[PDB]
Amino acid sequence: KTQETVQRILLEPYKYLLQLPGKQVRTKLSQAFNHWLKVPEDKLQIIIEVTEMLHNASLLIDDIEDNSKLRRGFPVAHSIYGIPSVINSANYVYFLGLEKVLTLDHQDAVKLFTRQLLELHQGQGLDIYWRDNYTCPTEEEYKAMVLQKTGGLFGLAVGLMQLFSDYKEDLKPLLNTLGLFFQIRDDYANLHSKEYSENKSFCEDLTEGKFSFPTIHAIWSRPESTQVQNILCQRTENIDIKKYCVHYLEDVGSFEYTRNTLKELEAKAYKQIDARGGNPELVALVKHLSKMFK
Amino acid sequence: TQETVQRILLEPYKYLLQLPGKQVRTKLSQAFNHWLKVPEDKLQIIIEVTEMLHNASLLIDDIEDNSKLRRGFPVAHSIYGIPSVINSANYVYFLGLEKVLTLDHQDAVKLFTRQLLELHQGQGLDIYWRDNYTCPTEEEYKAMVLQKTGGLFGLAVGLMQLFSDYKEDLKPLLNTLGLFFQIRDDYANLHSKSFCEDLTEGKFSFPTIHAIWSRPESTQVQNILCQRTENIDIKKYCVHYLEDVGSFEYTRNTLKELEAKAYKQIDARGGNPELVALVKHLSKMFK
Amino acid sequence: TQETVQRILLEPYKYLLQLPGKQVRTKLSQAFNHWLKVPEDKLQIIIEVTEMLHNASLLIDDIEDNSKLRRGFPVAHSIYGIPSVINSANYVYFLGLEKVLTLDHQDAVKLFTRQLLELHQGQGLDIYWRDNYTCPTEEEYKAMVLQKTGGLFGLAVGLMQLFSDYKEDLKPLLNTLGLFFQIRDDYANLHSKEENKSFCEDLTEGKFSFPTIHAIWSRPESTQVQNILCQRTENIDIKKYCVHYLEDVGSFEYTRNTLKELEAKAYKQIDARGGNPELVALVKHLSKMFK
Amino acid sequence: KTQETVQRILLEPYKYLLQLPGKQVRTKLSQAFNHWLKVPEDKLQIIIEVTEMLHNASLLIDDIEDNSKLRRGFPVAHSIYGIPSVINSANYVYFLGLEKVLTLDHQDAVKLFTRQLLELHQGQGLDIYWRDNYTCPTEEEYKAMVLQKTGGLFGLAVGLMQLFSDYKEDLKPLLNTLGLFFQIRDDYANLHSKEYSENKSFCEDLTEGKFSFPTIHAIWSRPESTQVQNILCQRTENIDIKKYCVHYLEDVGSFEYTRNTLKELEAKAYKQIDARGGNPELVALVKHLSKMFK
Amino acid sequence: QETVQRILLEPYKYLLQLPGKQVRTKLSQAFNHWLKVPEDKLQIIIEVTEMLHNASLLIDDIEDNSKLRRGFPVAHSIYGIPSVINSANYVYFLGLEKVLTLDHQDAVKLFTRQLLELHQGQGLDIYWRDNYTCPTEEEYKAMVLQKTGGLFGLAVGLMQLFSDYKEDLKPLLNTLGLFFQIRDDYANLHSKEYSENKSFCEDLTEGKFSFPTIHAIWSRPESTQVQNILCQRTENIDIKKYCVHYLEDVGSFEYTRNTLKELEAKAYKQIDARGGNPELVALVKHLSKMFKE
Amino acid sequence: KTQETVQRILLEPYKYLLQLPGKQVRTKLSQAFNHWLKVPEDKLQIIIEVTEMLHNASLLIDDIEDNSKLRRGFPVAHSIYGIPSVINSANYVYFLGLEKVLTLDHQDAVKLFTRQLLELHQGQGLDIYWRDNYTCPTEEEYKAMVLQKTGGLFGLAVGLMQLFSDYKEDLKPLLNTLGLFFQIRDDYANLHSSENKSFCEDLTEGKFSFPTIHAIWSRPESTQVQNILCQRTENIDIKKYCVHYLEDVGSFEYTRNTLKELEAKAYKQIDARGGNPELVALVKHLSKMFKEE
Ligand SMILES: CC(C)=CCC/C(C)=C/CC/C(C)=C/CC/C(C)=C/COP(=O)(O)OP(=O)(O)O
Ligand SMILES: CC(C)=CCC/C(C)=C/CC/C(C)=C/CC/C(C)=C/COP(=O)(O)OP(=O)(O)O
Ligand SMILES: CC(C)=CCC/C(C)=C/CC/C(C)=C/CC/C(C)=C/COP(=O)(O)OP(=O)(O)O
Ligand SMILES: CC(C)=CCC/C(C)=C/CC/C(C)=C/CC/C(C)=C/COP(=O)(O)OP(=O)(O)O
Ligand SMILES: CC(C)=CCC/C(C)=C/CC/C(C)=C/CC/C(C)=C/COP(=O)(O)OP(=O)(O)O
Ligand SMILES: CC(C)=CCC/C(C)=C/CC/C(C)=C/CC/C(C)=C/COP(=O)(O)OP(=O)(O)O
Ligand SMILES: [Mg+2]
Ligand SMILES: [Mg+2]
Ligand SMILES: [Mg+2]
Ligand SMILES: [Mg+2]
Ligand SMILES: [Mg+2]
Ligand SMILES: [Mg+2]
Ligand SMILES: [Mg+2]
Ligand SMILES: [Mg+2]
Ligand SMILES: [Mg+2]
Ligand SMILES: [Mg+2]
Ligand SMILES: [Mg+2]
Ligand SMILES: [Mg+2]
Repeated sequence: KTQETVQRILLEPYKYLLQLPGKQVRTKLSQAFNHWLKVPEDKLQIIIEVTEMLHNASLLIDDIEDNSKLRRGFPVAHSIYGIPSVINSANYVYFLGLEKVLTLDHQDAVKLFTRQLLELHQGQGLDIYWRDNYTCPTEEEYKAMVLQKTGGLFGLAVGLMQLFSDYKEDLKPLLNTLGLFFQIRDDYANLHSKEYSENKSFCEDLTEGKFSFPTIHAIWSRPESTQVQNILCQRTENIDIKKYCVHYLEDVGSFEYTRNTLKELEAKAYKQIDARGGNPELVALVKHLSKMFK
Repeated sequence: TQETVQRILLEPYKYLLQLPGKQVRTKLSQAFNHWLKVPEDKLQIIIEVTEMLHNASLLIDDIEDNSKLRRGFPVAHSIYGIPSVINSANYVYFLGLEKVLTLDHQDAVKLFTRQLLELHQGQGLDIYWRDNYTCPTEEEYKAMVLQKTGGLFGLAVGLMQLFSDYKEDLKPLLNTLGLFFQIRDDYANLHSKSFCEDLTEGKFSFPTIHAIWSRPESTQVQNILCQRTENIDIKKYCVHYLEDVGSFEYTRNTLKELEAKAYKQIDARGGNPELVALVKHLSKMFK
Repeated sequence: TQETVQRILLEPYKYLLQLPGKQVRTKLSQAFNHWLKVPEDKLQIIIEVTEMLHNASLLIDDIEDNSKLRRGFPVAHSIYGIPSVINSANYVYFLGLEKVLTLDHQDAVKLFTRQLLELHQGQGLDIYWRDNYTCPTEEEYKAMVLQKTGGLFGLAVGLMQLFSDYKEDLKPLLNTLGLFFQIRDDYANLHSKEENKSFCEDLTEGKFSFPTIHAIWSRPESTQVQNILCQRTENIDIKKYCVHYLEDVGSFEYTRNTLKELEAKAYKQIDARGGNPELVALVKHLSKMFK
Repeated sequence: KTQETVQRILLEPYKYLLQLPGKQVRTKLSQAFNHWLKVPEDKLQIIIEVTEMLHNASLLIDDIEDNSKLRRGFPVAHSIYGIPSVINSANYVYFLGLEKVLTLDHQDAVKLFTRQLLELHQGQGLDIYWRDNYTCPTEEEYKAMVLQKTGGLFGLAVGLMQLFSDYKEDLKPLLNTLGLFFQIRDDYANLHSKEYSENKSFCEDLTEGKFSFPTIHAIWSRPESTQVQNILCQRTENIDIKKYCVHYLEDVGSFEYTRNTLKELEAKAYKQIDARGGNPELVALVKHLSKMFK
Repeated sequence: QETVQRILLEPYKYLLQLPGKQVRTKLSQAFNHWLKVPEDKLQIIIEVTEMLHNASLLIDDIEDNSKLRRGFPVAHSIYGIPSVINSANYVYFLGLEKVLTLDHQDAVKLFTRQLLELHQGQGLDIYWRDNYTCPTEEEYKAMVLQKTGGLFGLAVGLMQLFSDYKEDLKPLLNTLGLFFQIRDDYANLHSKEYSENKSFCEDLTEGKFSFPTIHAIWSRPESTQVQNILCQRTENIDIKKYCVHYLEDVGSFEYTRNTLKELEAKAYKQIDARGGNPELVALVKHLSKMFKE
Repeated sequence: KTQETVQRILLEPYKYLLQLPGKQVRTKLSQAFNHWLKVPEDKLQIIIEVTEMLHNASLLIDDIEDNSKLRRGFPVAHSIYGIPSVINSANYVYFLGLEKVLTLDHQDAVKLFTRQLLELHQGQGLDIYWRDNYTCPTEEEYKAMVLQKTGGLFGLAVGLMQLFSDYKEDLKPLLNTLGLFFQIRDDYANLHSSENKSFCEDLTEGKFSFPTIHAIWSRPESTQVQNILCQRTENIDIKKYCVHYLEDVGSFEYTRNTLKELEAKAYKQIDARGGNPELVALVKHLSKMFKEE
């Protein structure tokens, strides 16, 4: 009882994040991949749970590292329970996720767990490095980073599923395109949506001072102006300053450029699904997510 | 190569390696090896894993405790920033797990998970009580310390036990030692980190817990802890009060009692001159 | 102009007189006079005395509560500063005692002292619970409200009874109305956003109001409310989450039913004292919020 | 059992200030003035209690209005229990003091309590007015206010004692001289004393931004400079700015002027005491208090 | 060459995107109807004026802690206070370099004189505000005539150095200076309808004594509200809305409008006494449209 | 009328800085160079005042741009009178100094004044740009910037003197060596100690000074210094750590040797112009900072 109550007190920040939207995409994603994997439901429930645990845990930590205010329209967990509480709680879930990952009875599972998490930390580390050392990455550099940030859990889930699946053709190429698709879509939405209130508040990325795909464009597209770089350094919440930044980004074509990149990423993804036999479920998701641009 | 990433991510950890402390961990490892006698090949990995996880947790704890100094050095997030150190410290955790996967023992990762979760339970209660303003009892407090310290204490000795025919119980001594360390650390943080950094943290340390429960007609300590202030005089006031209600003598008396329990447990396990000397060296503070 | 100092010290108080509220106080005094039938010379003194202390206490309360708006107006310390408002509000307390010394009744200062100490006890517990992070129970809260509100209510009605032949006990109703008023205030400060205070200013104060108290004890598996209250945050998004939780746990319905029950109980008490058409109407008007 | 527990919890901030030194000086004052008033111990004890209670409550409120950090070497009560709690507690003691005055069985006590209290608040208001409205007063204006701030509590004690005394000789002139002597000595010490935290912290008056006797001199003595006014507006805790201000005050002779004013106040007190029959106890007190500016 | 000038002139380039050059241009045209300045000199004078004028607004925004100018973020809100300080002072001396191309022995003399006048005006405005000393109406106007007269006199004065028109225009320049500032003061507080220039009642957040506020302060000396609100330098929308309600209720806005209406009339008469200026008359009529509502 | 009260109000921050030590070195510097230029005392006196005004004015502005707390042991002027007043006051003195330069009666004086001031603003801008855009410069880039920051006022003084001197030999190389000597010596003291600024105020400013610059490039495997500079922290313990790091990577030793080299080069340059015992003594006295004994 004391143990179960003491645990309960510690998992509260995680319980809060469970109320946020997102499981739908995670659930649909797993189903889409199983059209190829045909993996036992018994193991999947574990892998599904493990993925949800590690994913939400990373988002709890990410909100702290990004000084974000809103997530999926909800206050971020550390806005309520406090940063020291959420840090320990999220880290508790990491090793709770290993405990569940220790039940797949596959000797190669723990290896994939460790590898995928270290890969995830590499990406987040680089994003935090560039932002907090005021060094804008190049378009190529940014893309490389997300492939480790997104690729960490994408490969963790898909990989653990493949451990008990007879499908064995390489799925890393498609996962990378999707990882790009999600983050760049995330970047486009965080700055192009006004009061849609889909996930975060108005241009929360500018207040974080982070380098997202649109801002990265304007920085290199227009090396004759240092406006964006200076505005990001301010890490300000001033709406007028943020509104100016967005107008400039449109004027330099950063938003139009991002849309075409997102539009291009969708096309490549379609081919990758088709080259693996086709995935009516996975193909459908992309079309739904593609409603954001144009 | 792209190996500049590892350097970038491990810089905050590399910074903390410059701090004193490895001597105590090494001497502790050697002292327990007089009984465990683990093959050096495995032992080498065990020490590395222990040092990584210990330092990695200490990076995170300083963030959770809003601490300013550690063993006389600035905290890592005071230099590299909280976001970077968080990612780096979590990075080292899982690098440490990778290293445990080189011990080639089916029960190694099992001990790893259990001990690590045990540490998080201890930290959680320490954080929960402090951030929900509910001072624990001595029993509740000591019970928490037994998991916080026991997390890393049992990890090392446990991993050492994984490759040793010495199967005698060291947990009583491990629990006595973990208690000894924290209560000792609590005592030092207030009787000697910057001036009373624990008071600025607002944490319930062993000395403060005594006065809170000892003289319940005053809520002074509780309120001072809630302010989480950096005022030297306010901090100076608290320690004088703690001293006047005997909170420090009580901590010393508990420490002196803890010292005896360790000595008796050491002799009851055959004796460990290296260990006994180490404890004696640490026991000089409450003399 | 001789001691123009009075003007300097009374400026914050004059600022608060511009705020709505006197109507309820006037109508309340009128309703009770239907039973007490107080001499106009004495009643007028009591009315001023009541207004002074009531406004003075609200000035102090706004400071202790870090409030931003009162009845749609900036709080006085938002303009003249916290030190000035403290001194002036304490000045008005003791100006009121001077005025009570004109009621001639030897027991007036005694009534004044007791009623004021009771009000300070109520505010103290409200402050104690909030600033020592210990949520009270419903009974504990209600006991406190009966001391906070009972302080000025009993002083007014009490002073009137000193010069009245109606010697029947009115304290049960005074307590019922006091709870009614505070619990009604608690409901609105969180159920609306406009009018009086700003959006959920009580959550930013971190104080335990009736709706929050319910949610805290109703669902002991969650510490959200406690933690949100500890943040003393001004984030609208966090506050919107808090009310949503309060609504989803039924704390708002519980407050309405508690208020509706208090309204009914009041009616029973009014009739038991002969009936008071004026007072019955006041209650009915104030009850329109629970819909 | 209950309610009395509430009184204890609500009176704690007051109990904390009782640990502070000072009761001795208040006690010696009561004894010294009673050499003339010869008040019955039955009444005197309450007058002493009423005086001590209201004074400490006023010092609690004063510390909040003055953003003070230390009083008599101890942290200010609101630095421990918080401003909202101390306010309610001090005002609670105010009316607790009134309850005590209702035990003198003299009907003119309630009048005196009211009058002296209103007088004190007038002084406090003006001091706060000048400071928070950035309007330095004249020397005459400052002294006029001090006679109301000190006289409020001074007149309460001596006056209440005189209600039960056959003396009936006019003592207000002496109380006024003592009132000035006390404040000007406080003003001088808060700025001239070493970094020695005997009462308040280093030049806490400059951080308060208040117009104390020394600063008042420099402002009018040298009207070609706005240094002092500008430093007081900053309300800084910068040691270097504060040390510079004291350097300026010394160079314009403000500290010497304050000493000479205090030396005169002491001399006048001797003459005033002599004119009322003499008071060896009071003479000893002033001589002891005068050792600081000598 | 390594013209690092671009890096240093970036904050200045940022402010050129703001509206305003049109009004400065129309003023030049209106006054050239009398002065008839040679085109070669006039073009430079226009450039010198635009440089020094924008440079002063860069410095002023820092001194006034403003948030918006002409609907745009203030330059130091992006590039930072240290950069804009150095950049605006750089442009001052770039303007001096330019004024030396008029080849007039008195141009630098007039330049120095006019800039010192502007700093006297700016200093007094800053002095009263940061020493919490409200000026009297006459005192306020005297400062405005020095603040505005600084650039007004530099432009027209430099033009007159190359003009056969030698009639005194300073009386008209003073009227226009007052008209400009008081119009600005009124708009910053009465035009809550739009964020066309500054943000909502930024003058109250600056704590400056503007014409509307000055009236209420002296008109109602039994109240210290305005003074106290200005001392708070608060960004509270509710406190600001209260101040405007108070200002309107004591007639400070009506008083300001009547003063502006009078300044408009005086300007028309002064223009006619100088021969008439259809161009200038049109500008005043257009600028007078804000308070005629 | 006769309101020199405005002047007092506007010049109070400037008069405050005159109480600070510093005039002595400037006086000795003027004397050392007059041993070659031999300028009429009437012209010399004006040149000295112009230099004193412009130099002090820039330091008032510089302290604002550098968030400095102390100067020469005294609080910075804006810590007392406020940033807005000091900015306006300091810019006022610039234009007062221009007025004074108009009294040297040389047709090229204003030209030299303008040119030198633009150069100083070029240097300061580069210093601020690197700091507020978090991009450490190279040693060569830094040295080039210092030649414009110091060169502005060094060349203004010496340049103005040479306008009234028959000594027409080139002093810019020596002027540049001394400019570097002065800045790098200040950098050394701000971290290793000069009874000037507060403890490692340069770390709190986040500026790239010569010692820090070394550590940045000397050990490029570490981002410690850059990150510490970005924190813009006032923590004495963090500052003390940086100093330990700087010493352990040899940044202080490298700075000392660079200064010793500048000292020798200065002596060689001085001898090359005929010798200057006065100037040689100044360098020797200032060089005691980087000597063990
Ligand atoms: C295939 C199955 C069964 C599940 C999918 C596995 C999943 C959901 C992997 C997560 C995909 C992803 C994009 C992970 C990134 C996690 C993370 C912490 C991203 C941080 O991105 P930021 O842009 O820095 O922060 P925001 O999300 O607030 O924008
Ligand atoms: C015995 C062998 C072979 C090795 C030693 C094994 C280890 C690492 C022992 C260390 C035990 C210990 C003291 C663990 C504490 C971990 C932790 C979370 C400390 C944080 O404690 P706080 O209460 O926050 O106070 P400090 O910040 O001063 O640490
Ligand atoms: C004359 C008659 C018949 C009645 C007089 C009417 C009076 C004086 C009523 C007072 C009743 C009341 C509600 C008193 C409250 C006083 C007080 C300290 C209010 C502040 O408490 P909070 O809990 O902070 O609520 P608010 O912040 O909304 O004010
Ligand atoms: C004469 C007898 C028998 C008794 C007198 C006992 C008392 C209470 C005398 C009053 C003495 C006095 C100086 C009262 C002043 C009241 C007060 C709150 C002054 C505070 O003014 P500040 O300028 O803030 O100075 P401090 O904050 O340093 O105290
Ligand atoms: C007549 C010709 C040919 C040209 C005139 C062109 C110009 C620039 C005339 C000067 C116009 C003017 C009013 C200048 C004042 C500059 C200044 C320092 C304004 C600052 O006043 P604030 O009170 O700060 O109000 P804002 O900050 O909103 O501008
Ligand atoms: C040579 C003769 C005849 C006279 C002396 C002429 C002068 C005053 C030369 C001054 C050279 C010098 C040191 C110029 C630098 C001025 C400046 C803008 C310094 C600011 O740079 P910082 O690095 O911030 O210096 P601080 O550390 O003092 O703030
Ligand atoms: Mg992130
Ligand atoms: Mg994020
Ligand atoms: Mg901890
Ligand atoms: Mg800690
Ligand atoms: Mg309240
Ligand atoms: Mg309230
Ligand atoms: Mg005071
Ligand atoms: Mg005081
Ligand atoms: Mg301005
Ligand atoms: Mg302005
Ligand atoms: Mg600089
Ligand atoms: Mg500097």
